[PDB]
Parts: sequence; structure tokens; C-alpha cells
Amino acid sequence: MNIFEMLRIDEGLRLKIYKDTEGYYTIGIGHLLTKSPSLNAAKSELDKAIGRNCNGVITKDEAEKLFNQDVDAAVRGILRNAKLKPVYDSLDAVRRCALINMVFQMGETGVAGFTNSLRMLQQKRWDEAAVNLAKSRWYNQTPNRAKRVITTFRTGSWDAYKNL
Repeated sequence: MNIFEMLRIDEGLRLKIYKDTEGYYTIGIGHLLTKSPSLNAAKSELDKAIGRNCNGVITKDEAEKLFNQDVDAAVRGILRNAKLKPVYDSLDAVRRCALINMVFQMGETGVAGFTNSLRMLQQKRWDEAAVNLAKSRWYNQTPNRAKRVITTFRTGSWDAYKNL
């Protein structure tokens, strides 16, 4: 398993504009288009993103292209972030994937807000950190996904995704 396979399990693939768990306009593999309530604003962002007139629909090809960009941006954001970088560097390969997953879902900013958990992950206090991560809006709003990510941090293995 790798980051792409992991995210693709968590996000799914939709070739038509759709709404977030959050109600936001999205397409592809969890590519947020706009936080704005207009389908029209979303359509406009979509065409801007792809470089063609899409009329709200893309190909698999285009979806994966956006996906490659989003993953690349997530990793680069982590590396540029003063709070994130140190944690990332301290982690093993599997756990690194779990941090990347969080960043992709919630953005650099959102994750950098989990001060106490970050501290515990750096210290390699896996069980403690898993309990602290669960105490969040994130876990209450998307519990099955959060619990997959959390197990990943707890165990350092891909078991949560084996099932799936």
C-alpha cells in the first residue's frame, strides 16, 4: 500500500461535481473546488483547474492528474511548514502517510492546529497520541476515516486499510 492507494480508499472517485461531507463542491479524488454555495462558481473553478470547458464533468485521466497535484502539494506544504516538518522528519514511512492524509483532508493550517497530538507523535507516544487525536471535530464528523488514520499512527502498519 502507498499514499495514493490509501487516499483513494478514503476519498473515492467521482467524475461529476459533488458535495463534501461538508457540503462543499468537489470533484475527482477529494479535490475541493470551492467553499461557495454556487454550482456556477464551482463550474468556473473546475474549468480553470482543467483548462477546458468541462460542463461539470471530467475524465478519469483528469481526476488522476488533479490527484497527483494535490498529493505533491500536500507533501510540499508539510516540508515548508515549521510546525509540520519536524514531526514528518521524525516519523517512519507508514506514519508519514497518515500525516499526509490529514493534511490532504484538512489543510496544513488545520493540522498544524493539533499542537498536543503533534508533540506526542514526535515523542513516539503512539497510544497517547491516538486518544488525543480522537478528541476532535475531525473524529466526530468523519469517525470511520479518522479511525483508520488513527490506527495507522497507533500501529505503524497498514492493517486499517486491509479490510478496505
